[PDB]
Amino acid sequence: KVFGRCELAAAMKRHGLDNYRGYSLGNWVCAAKFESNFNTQATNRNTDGSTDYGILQINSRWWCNDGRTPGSRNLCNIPCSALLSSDITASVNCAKKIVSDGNGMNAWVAWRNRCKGTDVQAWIRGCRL
Ligand SMILES: [Cl-]
Ligand SMILES: [Cl-]
Ligand SMILES: [Cl-]
Ligand SMILES: [Cl-]
Ligand SMILES: [Cl-]
Ligand SMILES: [Cl-]
Ligand SMILES: [Cl-]
Ligand code: NA
Repeated sequence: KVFGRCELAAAMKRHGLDNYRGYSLGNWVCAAKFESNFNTQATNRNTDGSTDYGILQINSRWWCNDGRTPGSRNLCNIPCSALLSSDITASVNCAKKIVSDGNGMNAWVAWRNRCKGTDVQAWIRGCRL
């Protein structure tokens, strides 16, 4: 599924990401835009041989099992394929664990390089939330 911007904002808010660990909703939408272009089916291989899955590009090195990432963990206890669903529940629940892990949203390279320090409220401008 390719979400609309405000559609995704609404879904993320419903799932309690608005100000989760202090990150306003615009941060999450911005991260999703640059990670996946709001596409739940996005997959991208990393240099280390791991793969990033779904709307928030969650990595198989640490977070989900994809059966082909040697020496990896599965700390969200989920098959990576579940992160590609049109239902973002699994992605959001796993993201909550990631952002709580010590480094905040800096775990998302694209957030650090493209969203941090910017006017992230722009990403929810015009949305009925
Ligand atoms: Cl957009
Ligand atoms: Cl915001
Ligand atoms: Cl594996
Ligand atoms: Cl393969
Ligand atoms: Cl594990
Ligand atoms: Cl959803
Ligand atoms: Cl933080
Ligand atoms: Na893994």
